[PDB]
Amino acid sequence: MQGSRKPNIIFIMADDLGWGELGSYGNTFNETPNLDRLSAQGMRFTQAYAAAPVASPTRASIMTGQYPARVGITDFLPEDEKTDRWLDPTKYVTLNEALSASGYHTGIVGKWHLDTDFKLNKGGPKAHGFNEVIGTESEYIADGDYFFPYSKIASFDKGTANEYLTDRQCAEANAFITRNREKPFFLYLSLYSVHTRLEAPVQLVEKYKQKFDQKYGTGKAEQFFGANNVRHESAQRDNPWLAAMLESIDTGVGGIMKTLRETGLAENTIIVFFSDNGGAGKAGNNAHLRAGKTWLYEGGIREPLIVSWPGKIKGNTVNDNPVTSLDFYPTFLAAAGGKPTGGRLDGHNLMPLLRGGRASGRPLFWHYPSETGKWVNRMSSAVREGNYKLLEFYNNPRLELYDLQNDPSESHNLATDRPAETARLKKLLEDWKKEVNAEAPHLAR
Amino acid sequence: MQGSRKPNIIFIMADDLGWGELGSYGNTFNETPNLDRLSAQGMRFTQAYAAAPVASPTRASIMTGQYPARVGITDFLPEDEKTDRWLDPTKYVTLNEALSASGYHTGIVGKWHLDTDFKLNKGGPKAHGFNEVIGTESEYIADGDYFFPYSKIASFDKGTANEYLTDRQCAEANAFITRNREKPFFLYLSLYSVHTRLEAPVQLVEKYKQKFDQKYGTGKAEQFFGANNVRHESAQRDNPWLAAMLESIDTGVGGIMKTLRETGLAENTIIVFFSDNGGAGKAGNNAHLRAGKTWLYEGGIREPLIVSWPGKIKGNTVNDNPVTSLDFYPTFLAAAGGKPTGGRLDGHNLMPLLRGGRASGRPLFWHYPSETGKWVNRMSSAVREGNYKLLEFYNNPRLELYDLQNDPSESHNLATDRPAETARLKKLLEDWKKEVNAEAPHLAR
Ligand SMILES: [Ca+2]
Ligand SMILES: [Ca+2]
Ligand SMILES: [Cl-]
Ligand SMILES: [Cl-]
Ligand code: NA
Ligand code: NA
Ligand code: NA
Ligand code: NA
Ligand code: NA
Ligand code: NA
Repeated sequence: MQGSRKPNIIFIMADDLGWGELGSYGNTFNETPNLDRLSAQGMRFTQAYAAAPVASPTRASIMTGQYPARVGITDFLPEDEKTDRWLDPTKYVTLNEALSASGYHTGIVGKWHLDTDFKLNKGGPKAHGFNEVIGTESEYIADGDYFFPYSKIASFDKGTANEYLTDRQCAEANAFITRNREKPFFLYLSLYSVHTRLEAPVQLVEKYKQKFDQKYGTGKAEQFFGANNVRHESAQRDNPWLAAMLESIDTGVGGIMKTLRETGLAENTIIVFFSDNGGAGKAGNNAHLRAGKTWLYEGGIREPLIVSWPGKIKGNTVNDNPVTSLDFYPTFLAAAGGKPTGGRLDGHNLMPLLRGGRASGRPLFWHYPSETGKWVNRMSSAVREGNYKLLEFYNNPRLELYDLQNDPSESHNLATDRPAETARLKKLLEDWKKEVNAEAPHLAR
Repeated sequence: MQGSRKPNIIFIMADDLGWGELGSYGNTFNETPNLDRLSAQGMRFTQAYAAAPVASPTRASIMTGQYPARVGITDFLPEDEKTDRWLDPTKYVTLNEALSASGYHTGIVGKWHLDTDFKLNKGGPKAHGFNEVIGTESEYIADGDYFFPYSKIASFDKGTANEYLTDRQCAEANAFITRNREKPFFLYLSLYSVHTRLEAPVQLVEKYKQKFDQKYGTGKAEQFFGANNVRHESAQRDNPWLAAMLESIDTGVGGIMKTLRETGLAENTIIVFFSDNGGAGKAGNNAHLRAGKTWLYEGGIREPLIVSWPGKIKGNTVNDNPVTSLDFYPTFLAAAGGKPTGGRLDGHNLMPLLRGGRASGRPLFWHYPSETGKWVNRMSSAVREGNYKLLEFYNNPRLELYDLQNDPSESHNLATDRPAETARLKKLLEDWKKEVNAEAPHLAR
């Protein structure tokens, strides 16, 4: 039946995918032709942030629209016996429920990581009200399992011989789109890829190993990524396993884009591609950015962000205004014609910015006390306002100030040379840490 | 040269050895004939405690004579990047320095676990003043390496093909005894065994596998401890790998006892055998005691304790008075004719008790906030006074009270039925936690 309907929202999030990985973000080794077509059909953000530098807190920021420091989940949820933390459906109106109240059918395909108690699982996605819960984790994901039968995903009881998980999750996405084509839907495609341990179909791995040898020389893939390298990790850039994993994601994104075109949903569907945190050490490519996952340096929090809404968002646009994972909740509620129902939202609606509007500066905040990883040298808090970023570190206590426009690699600390700017941002950070009751870092006495 | 000399002190400590493992503690599967001879030549303690339920804090209690909660090391030291904690030689007069000031030459053979920074290692045993430092760890021990070349022990640069670590450490003990026979010595024999991952010489493993099949039936060692069981762990009691590991320790203890007899040092040497914490889950045997390593239940803190001093300590005695790892510092200083030099000691000299004296009751305390393991259900504090033990748990907050004489397995909580005793011990525990500035547990908000 033809007639206007609220737009579908498809939120595709990769796990641990670095800012330097996509073709449109400058990578020449990986191949991401479908995501580069999505970029050509939409708006590419160069200064998009996860609200945390590890998995669970960024997922919490997306589902609650609140600072991870305010939620009290600032680090990943470990196995059940190592935490008492979980996201409680009675404490938050989650993004899926806000969209349900605005007329949407909701689904999650994949990773939740907001509850690691599987005995009761009172904070799993079904408990949060998702209408469809497809291949979510049934035990602690840990280093993962990417081939059927999926040891961490009991609910995928059926599958083909040696099926690859990214391919399964993308097929489930297309099927969800087809089953729900007559009504507004929200689909959270929460990929397990590219989380370690790296694993990809053999023929994709051999493709990128041959490409690596063409780039670096004969026998070099075997030299750096042979039998003896069990995790397929190294300090070497261009990771054939990551490239293979990313090709599977990219092909799956192409299948979703094709499904939208075939079902005649492409004109009335918003497609977002994002990542939950920065590239992982020894696996991921954060380009010139400093460090990666576990750090509040730019490499750990800067993420790929493509938003497409054909005919509403100008294609092949590049937006450098800073945005974060907190902004999806209000943006999607605006697209859905909904309004907050008393719940606090810590981000901002980007629909006016996506439509070509102007961006007012606002401060952005992070807090990483590393409650789970215990990474004492990474424990830090940060504020960005305009081009300046201030980090406070707790072990070796000190402030670091970067001008990210002139120093995007955070190689030249300005805190001593710009003491007034340092103090101005320090005051914003101190005030914010009070507002959110920021958890103290786990250090000695 | 003949003439009286202060007694030698040999402190032999197994890693993660359970109360239920030794022959003299009732085990009929393992074979510990040399340690059972040591028991027949000395005093066996049935109610001996580690001051903590994991490695580093108990080692801190021994070297400083202070409560782990007062030191601020109540959980194991993880890898360097996960901690800022270490034992500082400028904060404590350690037991080796107190004995050096009383005329002893000192040595450590083996595990330290009081500093995991190997870049500088300002808290390693050499920095603490040990005269000889033999085969201590040069990197984070983690799941260990028991065959030469020892991946965690660079300083054992020389060794025989496939040498086993327990055999090396016991040979180094005998050689240390022989080299220093003319003067008083303190030897800290800090074994890496029986820490997981379990590993023992093949012919010892096959001996205990055949013994397991005789006990349990044909093919049962292969059934429970075959190729498919990589860590050699199970819920099954009688672990052939643990039995093999313990035979190597026992044979080594016999070699030390023989070396003392041959060098004519046996009459003037105090030999202690102890363990740093309770048996490990799926590996160790804590007999009827509750739980094990990581818990403040009796299985995690009750340890084997044999003390021999021929002609001073009556042989084949059994002492049921409670004693802890805090008591070694004052006991050894009394044996050495030394006196504390301003340093606080939290235990008590047992020399009068070892000589046949009477034991006054005193309260004993534990604090386990699990700063490193993050084991939320194990987080607890405890006080024992007389036969009563009170535990306070922080997750699922509650008090548990046990009468350990009538309920040594801690199977019948009395806290509701004996409210006045519960309150009396609760007050001692609250006062103690204040005295030592007990670290709060790592829980949610
Ligand atoms: Ca992640
Ligand atoms: Ca231990
Ligand atoms: Cl537990
Ligand atoms: Cl680090
Ligand atoms: Na839990
Ligand atoms: Na809710
Ligand atoms: Na599998
Ligand atoms: Na460290
Ligand atoms: Na000292
Ligand atoms: Na080795």
